[PDB]
Amino acid sequence: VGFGFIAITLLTMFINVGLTLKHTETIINKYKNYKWDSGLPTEYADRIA
Amino acid sequence: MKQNINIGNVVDDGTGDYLRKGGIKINENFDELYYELGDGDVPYSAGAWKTYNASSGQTLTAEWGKSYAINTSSGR
Repeated sequence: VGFGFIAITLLTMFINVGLTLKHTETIINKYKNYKWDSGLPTEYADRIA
Repeated sequence: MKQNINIGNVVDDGTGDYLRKGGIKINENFDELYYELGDGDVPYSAGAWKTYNASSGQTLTAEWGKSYAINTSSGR
């Protein structure tokens, strides 16, 4: 009963960001590629129409 | 220099063609016909082309031809 007792405010947001970040799908596809070394093929396929 | 190689089967599907090996050939051409003018660059074909620019140092050096200073003003 003997003390002053004043009221003041504080606010806490707690922003939740960091959901998702699920990396989705990772995708890679191989190549047959061409260098000047090259050399003998084994037969052929497709190649034009 | 009248010695140059035309690289292998020229046309269509085939089993004939050069082994990727060709480039070795196509490697040589650029060699030879670079050894044509080893350093050399004539102006004469372009001889008046270059210098038209102002006060041109116009290095043709070590080999090349360059210049006119065609319209002059050049103090070239």
